Amino acid sequence: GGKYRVYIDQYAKQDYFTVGYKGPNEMDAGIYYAPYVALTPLRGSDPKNFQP
Amino acid sequence: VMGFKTRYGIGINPFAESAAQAPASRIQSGMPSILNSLGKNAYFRRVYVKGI
Repeated sequence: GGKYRVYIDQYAKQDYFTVGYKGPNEMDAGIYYAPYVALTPLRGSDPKNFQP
Repeated sequence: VMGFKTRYGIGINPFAESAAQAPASRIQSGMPSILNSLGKNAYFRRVYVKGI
């Protein structure tokens, strides 16, 4: 209706929908995702056999 | 810690044995062995020498 952003839960367990609210501020969401760091590569090797 | 590595395989000429009309099973190894080429390779001949 030009009102609700509809998304698909591709893994819905059976068949349902959830209506929710997200206002313009980050404090109007009800839930927060708070990344600190991400995808820090883990790199090295083991010279005994020189594998990465 | 340090060292080095190579890869090159090994093989022979398909007709090198010159001792058969054809090889068993229409498929063989090209890698020389006791059952494949020892004492059989037509491209080479050895003679021992004594008494110079």
